[PDB]
Amino acid sequence: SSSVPSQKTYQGSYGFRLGFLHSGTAKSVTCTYSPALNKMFCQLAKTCPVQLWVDSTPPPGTRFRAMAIYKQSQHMTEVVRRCPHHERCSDSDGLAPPQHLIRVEGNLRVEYLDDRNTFRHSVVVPYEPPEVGSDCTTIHYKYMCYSSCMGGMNRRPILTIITLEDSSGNLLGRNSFEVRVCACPGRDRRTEEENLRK
Ligand SMILES: [Zn+2]
Repeated sequence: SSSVPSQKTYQGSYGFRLGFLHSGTAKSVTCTYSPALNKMFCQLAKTCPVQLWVDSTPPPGTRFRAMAIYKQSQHMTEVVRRCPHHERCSDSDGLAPPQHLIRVEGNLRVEYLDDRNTFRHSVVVPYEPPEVGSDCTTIHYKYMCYSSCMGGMNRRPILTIITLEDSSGNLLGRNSFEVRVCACPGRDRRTEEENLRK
């Protein structure tokens, strides 16, 4: 009955792990992952390719669910949404509800959810065995507000929780990374990593 999703990492019996493309901190980068911070820095409405690995083949009807929650304990109970300004700007792809922060592009079987008890949003894609050539699943997520959007995230850090789930939504595995949606991911990531050392 807790409406706050757990965030504990749990690679599960199928060996569910996340992978991230290797990027640098060039000021023009649209998406960059810091392994030190386990934190994704990206621009607004720009694609972030996240790798989903499973060591053992999961049961049929398995899915990957992505959901954002506030990282700070004091804001955890608060549903992460898009700010009102962006909600009404009419930029849906005709499938993503305008309030949803996290979208998926490049997947034919995306579904968007507004939980009927928790009011939390998520976006789901099916698991499918990787191709002859391919080794993992790559989903291209997009974040549709800045971290700093007033009436929205309000400068609050968020986590993206990706769970491996059966079709009914039972937990098979869980992984997470921090996300900052900002205008200059490259600089911001260099900045946060530098504060790490010095
Ligand atoms: Zn916004």
